[PDB]
Amino acid sequence: IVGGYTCGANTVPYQVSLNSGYHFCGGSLINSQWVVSAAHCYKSGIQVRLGEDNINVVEGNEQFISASKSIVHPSYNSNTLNNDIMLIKLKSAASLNSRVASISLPTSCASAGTQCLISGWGNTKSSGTSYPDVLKCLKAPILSDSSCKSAYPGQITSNMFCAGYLEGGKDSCQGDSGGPVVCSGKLQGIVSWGSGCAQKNKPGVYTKVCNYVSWIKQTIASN
Ligand SMILES: [Ca+2]
Repeated sequence: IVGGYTCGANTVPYQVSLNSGYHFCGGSLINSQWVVSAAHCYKSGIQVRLGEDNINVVEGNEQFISASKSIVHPSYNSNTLNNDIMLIKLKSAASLNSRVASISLPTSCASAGTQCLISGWGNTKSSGTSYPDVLKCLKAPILSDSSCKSAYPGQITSNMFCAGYLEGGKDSCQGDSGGPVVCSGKLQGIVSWGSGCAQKNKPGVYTKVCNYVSWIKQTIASN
């Protein structure tokens, strides 16, 4: 997260870290046994880390659970990142509390102008690299579809939306991928891609979770 603020330990209880020896992506706990992330985050040997603030320090509220199954969306295209969404089942159900909580899926697609919260452990710089240990948070509006397609000619699909600021300075970034975009208490997006980070006229592009609710629900019900 570039240009954000420190969230506070466990203030974002649905945020998760995907770990394969090291943090490489974020995710969202949507029930006690399932996590949503970005398909381009796929790899084998994932351990899901719930309850994290400093991902380099055991602080007391962590739950470390291995994945038993990863399900990339059937129509994921790694060239275009269309349908950048993946489901992860935990080997064991998490223990849900104040600090480890699921986030609800949407009944409705959120509209442009809605303010949302983005979070993750990604790069905090637009030029160069400095990765934080504690969770970073960004409030940002969904941008209209027209602005989004204007900034990214020929690249936005019905399954993506832009959020952020055309002026630059505030954005998600590398290492935030897979993480949550929450609007009015609902998971509306997944950190997916962008042209650099926090550049002007290059806002962040997010998977549009409101299109995948039925796939998520019938996938969870059969696995
Ligand atoms: Ca920790």
